[PDB]
Amino acid sequence: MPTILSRFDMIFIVEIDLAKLKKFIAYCRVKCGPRLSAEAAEKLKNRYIIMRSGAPITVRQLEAIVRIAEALSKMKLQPFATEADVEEALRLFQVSTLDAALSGTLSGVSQEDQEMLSRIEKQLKRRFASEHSIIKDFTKQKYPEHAIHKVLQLMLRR
Amino acid sequence: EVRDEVAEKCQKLFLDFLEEFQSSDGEIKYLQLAEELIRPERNTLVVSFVDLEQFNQQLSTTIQEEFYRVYPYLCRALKTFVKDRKEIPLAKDFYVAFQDLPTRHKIRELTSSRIGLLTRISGQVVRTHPVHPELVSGTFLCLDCQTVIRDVEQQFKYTQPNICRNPVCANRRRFLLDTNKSRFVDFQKVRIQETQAELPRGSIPRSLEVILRAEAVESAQAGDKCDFTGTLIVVPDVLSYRLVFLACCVAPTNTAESIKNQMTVKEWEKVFEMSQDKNLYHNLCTSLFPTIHGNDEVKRGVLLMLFGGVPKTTGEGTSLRGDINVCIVGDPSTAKSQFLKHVEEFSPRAVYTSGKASSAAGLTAAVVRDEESHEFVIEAGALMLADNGVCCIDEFDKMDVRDQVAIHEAMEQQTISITKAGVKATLNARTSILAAANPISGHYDRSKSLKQNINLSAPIMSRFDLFFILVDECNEVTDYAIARRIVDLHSRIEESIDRVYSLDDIRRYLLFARQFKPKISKESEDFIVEQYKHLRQRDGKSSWRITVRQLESMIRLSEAMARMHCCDEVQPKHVKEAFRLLNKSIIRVET
Amino acid sequence: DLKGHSVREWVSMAGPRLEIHHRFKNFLRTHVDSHGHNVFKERISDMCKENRESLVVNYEDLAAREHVLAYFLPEAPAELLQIFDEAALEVVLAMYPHIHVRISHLPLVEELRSLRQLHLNQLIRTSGVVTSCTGVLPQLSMVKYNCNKCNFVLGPFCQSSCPECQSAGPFEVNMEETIYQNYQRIRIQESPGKVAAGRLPRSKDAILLADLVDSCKPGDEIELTGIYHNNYDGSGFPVFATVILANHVAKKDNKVAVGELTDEDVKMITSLSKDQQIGEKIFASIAPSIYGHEDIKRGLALALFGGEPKNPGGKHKVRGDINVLLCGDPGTAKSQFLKYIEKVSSRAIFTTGQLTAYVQRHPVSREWTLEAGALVLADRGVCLIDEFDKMNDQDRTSIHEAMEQQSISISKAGIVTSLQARCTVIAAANPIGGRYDPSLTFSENVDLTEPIISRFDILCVVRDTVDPVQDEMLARFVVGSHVRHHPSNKGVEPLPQEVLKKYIIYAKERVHPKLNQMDQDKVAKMYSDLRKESITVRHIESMIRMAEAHARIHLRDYVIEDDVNMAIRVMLESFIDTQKFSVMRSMRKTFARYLSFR
Ligand SMILES: Nc1ncnc2c1ncn2[C@@H]1O[C@H](COP(=O)(O)OP(=O)(O)OP(=O)(O)O)[C@@H](O)[C@H]1O
Ligand SMILES: Nc1ncnc2c1ncn2[C@@H]1O[C@H](COP(=O)(O)OP(=O)(O)OP(=O)(O)O)[C@@H](O)[C@H]1O
Ligand SMILES: [Mg+2]
Ligand SMILES: [Mg+2]
Ligand SMILES: [Zn+2]
Ligand SMILES: [Zn+2]
Repeated sequence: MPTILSRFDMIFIVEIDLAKLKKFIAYCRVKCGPRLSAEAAEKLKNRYIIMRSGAPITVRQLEAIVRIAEALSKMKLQPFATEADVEEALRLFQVSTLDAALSGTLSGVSQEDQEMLSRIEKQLKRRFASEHSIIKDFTKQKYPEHAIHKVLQLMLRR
Repeated sequence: EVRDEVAEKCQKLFLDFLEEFQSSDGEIKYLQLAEELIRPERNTLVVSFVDLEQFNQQLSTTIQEEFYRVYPYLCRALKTFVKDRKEIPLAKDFYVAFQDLPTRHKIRELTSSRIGLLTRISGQVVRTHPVHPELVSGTFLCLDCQTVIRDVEQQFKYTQPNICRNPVCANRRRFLLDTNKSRFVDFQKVRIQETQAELPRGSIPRSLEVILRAEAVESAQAGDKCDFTGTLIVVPDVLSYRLVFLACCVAPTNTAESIKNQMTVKEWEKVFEMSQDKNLYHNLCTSLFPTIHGNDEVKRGVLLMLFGGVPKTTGEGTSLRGDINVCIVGDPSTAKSQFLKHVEEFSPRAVYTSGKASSAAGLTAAVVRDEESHEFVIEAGALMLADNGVCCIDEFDKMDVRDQVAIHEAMEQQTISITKAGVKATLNARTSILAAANPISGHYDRSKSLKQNINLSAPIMSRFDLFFILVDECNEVTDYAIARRIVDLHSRIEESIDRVYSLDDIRRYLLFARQFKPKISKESEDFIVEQYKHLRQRDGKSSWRITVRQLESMIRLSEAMARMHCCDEVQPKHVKEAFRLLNKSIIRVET
Repeated sequence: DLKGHSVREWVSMAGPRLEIHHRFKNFLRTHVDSHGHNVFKERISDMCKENRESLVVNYEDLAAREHVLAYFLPEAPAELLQIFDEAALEVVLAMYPHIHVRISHLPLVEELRSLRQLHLNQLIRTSGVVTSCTGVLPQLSMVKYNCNKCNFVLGPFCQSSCPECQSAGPFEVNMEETIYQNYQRIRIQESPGKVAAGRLPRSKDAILLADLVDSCKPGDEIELTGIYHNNYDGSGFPVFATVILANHVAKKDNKVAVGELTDEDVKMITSLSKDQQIGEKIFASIAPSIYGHEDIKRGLALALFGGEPKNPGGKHKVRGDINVLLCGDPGTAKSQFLKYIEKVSSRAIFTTGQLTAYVQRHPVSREWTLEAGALVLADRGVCLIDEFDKMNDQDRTSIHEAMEQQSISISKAGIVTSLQARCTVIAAANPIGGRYDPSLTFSENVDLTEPIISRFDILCVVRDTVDPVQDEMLARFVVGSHVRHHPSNKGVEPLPQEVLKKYIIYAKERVHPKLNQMDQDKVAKMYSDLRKESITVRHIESMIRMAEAHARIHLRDYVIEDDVNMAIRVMLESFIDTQKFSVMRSMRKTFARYLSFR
């Protein structure tokens, strides 16, 4: 299940008539397909390098940003995508990515997660080398239930 | 519309018995009993079987033979009798409970030939399941023909109607249960086993499941011995069937004047001589412990434990312990397990167990999932099984921390409050505990305090009346005497014992003495005060200090010694002897 | 009309069913009440303002206006409730194109121990305290499978090989029924103080479906009205577990509003309060079954009177409760003090360290539920914890947080909330090693960390000193107690326990001290003296809390001259009692004047 989360381009945590909107959407979709302009692409490339240096961002996320920028340019029926369009796409993706930081707080499925999983591995090795009682104890040790289950499955595979 | 002539005749005769039979006063006792039954929480009425037998022997014989067949009609008769008499709620369940049944069968004797007939059995509860409502007379509606099926009685299983109510419609598969209209009754599944009295030696006991309902649901708690009056029945299990004893009434199993009247002339004469026998203390100690040498103080303390003090409950709902707890810390060998085994063998209600027991109960009540039902059940432990008896626990130093805290709570409050997995209960446990333990490292270091010698927690040690230290003396005479005892026992296979009193005589004397509740005289009060003054003034160095807990133990031992001679009041002799015992049990550091 | 043959059958009849429906709908318009404000119109407008589909109907109005209808409500709860629901839905649609009707003000209120089979499948109102609650469980569906190659239907199977032919086919669903389309399960037990001591408090399970979901929090005393009926449960055939289908819920503000007293007794209480010496008598009556430990008695009286919680506001709130910790060597009857305060103070609970709250998967089912611990259960009451020195590390952290905040914030799986516990902790524990060590201080000779020690207004040490006269008095007292209670048996004068309880309730709920005047100069000088001698503002806040408590003991309005003196005496005596032998002697010598002030 959590693997699917990696393939979602955008993830968020909680006038014109409907028919006219649908007609405009169909018209734009069938008529205009935008592309990234050299200036916009270079801006995105530099921004991506900055985000990697600060960090996380992955090449798939770069492709998602490119698709969002193309959609934004298509809204205006422009053959190409302006660097301002890349900036708007980046604003949306930065909303998604700070939301993603607090989602790593929510999910974290991650250097800290890897470290705590290693802690669980060490603790279980020390203990042994009922099931409900073990799960309850590890959960009381701040270990997420999903992390405990993943560690158990991995050790079963080994 | 088929009328069971037997059932109708039994109903008529039962109603006549209720509305005519009268006590020696000439008034219908059951009228007043039902008048009491009108109150809420009182939906079961007891009936004396002998009384109705006298009223109509044929009726009693028929009920005994076909109790299960006629019981619903008896309940209907009770309903009719109570409804028209007073302002009772128009519709609430009522039941009839039968007692005074002379025939007391054994769980071994429960055979299929006894199915459906009334009988009384005696057993010890082992585990108790949660209460659960259960449908008895279900009501369904056919989905296709939307006709309400009513009073489709179910025989302890999810029995849907065989076919629709309507002859026109034959759905036969889509009946819908009408929960509101369905009749439910509260059932509790209990498990009982043969009491040790009836248990043959080295024979696995018979476990019998019983169903409790109405007033009897909470009457029986785990670990207690009770007698059930009811009827054995069969219940289908996933044409398989299994036996279950549906018990209408539950009572505790079985005064000094009453015992003496019941006691035989020769037995009462023997007990009277025992009471009038001076020096009975040492004589009884020696008789009860033939295969032992020395350790006279240990035997004295064990006997005093066997007798026990007078329990007291304060006006503020506080229970003051009446029985005493003894611990024996001893070097390897030295006959500790022998002491415990003797105590267990002699005294009924005494159970021997070890601190290494791995049972889910773990030497006390626990909550465990049933392997089949998978529902949490309160399982009684050995300590509970020793209710109003003695628990000889060996390897006391090796108990687990879980059992250690449970036992601490038990000996502190005399009751165990067990709550877990949503189940909750408060099991009474007034049990004298005789523990055996070994010093840390195996050998007792007399130059160290007792705390340093044993691993028991401070609360456990504090709540023990007497500690007896058994040190393996190097004296040649003692070892020679021990060898003499053992060799004489092994050579003279029997007849080596010199029992001034027989074991059965000792048992009956103990039962007679238990009936007394010695009081404390003002002379006894001040003597106790002065003895505690001296004990406090001693203030030493002693292994463990002296607190008011020691004063409580002193008064309990004095009560037990008063019970020894059966005198109803305390005398300075008992107090001074108890003071001697407790003070001697104290061991000072030899450094 | 009425007087048929069975109430359930009578209501089931279509004729009378529609008769009652039309009568209720007409009543939805006629009942303008003596006020003439069209009460039902007001309720409809209020509901549609927020569209809550939750209507409140007072049983008194129905009984007075209709009588027979309200009489039939208890016997046929579901039918008439559905009638009222459809009537309300029609009215709302007419005025503003499902509506749930919740009843209240039931005349008879029954305790959990007071309900039996006579009350099965009927609406009833009870008063209880929540103990545990789960999430918004989606649905409980019972599935019955038509057998594969055999004329038989497999028994109901709960969700959220044939018994006769042993067919191995997958079978096909003969009938599936949905129950509790969206529901929350809670447990309510008898409110503390109504239990008959030894009796274990009764508990019952309530289900709140759609409406009223998440309308209660664990540890909240609620008057719950609902249908006490049998029903399936999550467990051959499924077990039929009796539950209460919640129709209406309420909140008992302050957790205590009995107000039950005799005006004559109130006047007597006030007159005694005017009598100054009564304070000493109160102390004397703290431990009728104990001799000695007068300081412990004063501390326990202070804790019972607690203190007025001052609230600076957003920054924090001054917890007016007085937290006490009794420590000492065994045989000091600490547990006897705990039992005394438990039996005397109303709305108090007792427990042992071997609390707070926590979410766990209810073992009976597969469902995570939050369980309300001792602290939250007490809420606005008194919590006694014996063996406080023995607790889990997680328990230690949680209790430290609760004492630091008087409220625990839970953020467990699918459950984020905060349980408030304004509970006066009277905890007790034993030294580390049993015997008390005069050299090692309180924080050293006891296995408790400093964060817990900090959040304790009073710390007291009980020493089993070897003193002849006092020991003789103790022996006399215990012997007298033993003899007078034999089963075959049947300074200032103290205060009767009943009147003492009346005083506690009245003072704790009426008098609230204040600080109109200011001796801040003396307080600050004393604090500077203490700093020069050793103290933190925690001592100052505890001092003012206990001063407020002492003022409440005498029903003083702002403060009395000796109030600050008593608070300082208590604080200084405790602080000295938690020092080393040499340090204790030094503090006693330096503070001899302050202690001698008395
Ligand atoms: N003082 C004694 N007088 C008589 N017999 C003794 C004495 N001490 C030991 N014995 C004999 O020692 C034999 C073996 O001792 P036993 O097996 O009962 O020891 P134990 O108390 O269970 O030892 P431990 O629990 O320390 O292992 C017993 O049959 C008993 O007869
Ligand atoms: N001052 C006193 N007056 C009267 N009885 C007292 C006094 N001090 C102690 N006791 C007696 O002490 C007995 C034992 O006290 P209790 O069991 O409550 O102690 P505790 O503090 O819980 O001990 P522990 O540390 O062993 O758990 C009580 O029955 C009480 O009668
Ligand atoms: Mg042994
Ligand atoms: Mg205690
Ligand atoms: Zn049909
Ligand atoms: Zn089949």
